Amino acid sequence: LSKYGGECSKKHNTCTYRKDGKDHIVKCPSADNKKCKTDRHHCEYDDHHKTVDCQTP
Ligand SMILES: [Cl-]
Ligand SMILES: [Cl-]
Ligand SMILES: [Cl-]
Repeated sequence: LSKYGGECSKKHNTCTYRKDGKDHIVKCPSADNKKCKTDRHHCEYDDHHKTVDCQTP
């Protein structure tokens, strides 16, 4: 896919996702409906849209 999944940190508002055999930590958005609101929630980096979302559906 273009989507690379991981889990978010509520304290840090980060997403740690897996891509190319490595883990990568990116800030989540600060937007209300994309930030990490629930610790360890699934999150995704989408390298098609060039976006992060820490409230994936
Ligand atoms: Cl790694
Ligand atoms: Cl390496
Ligand atoms: Cl949430």
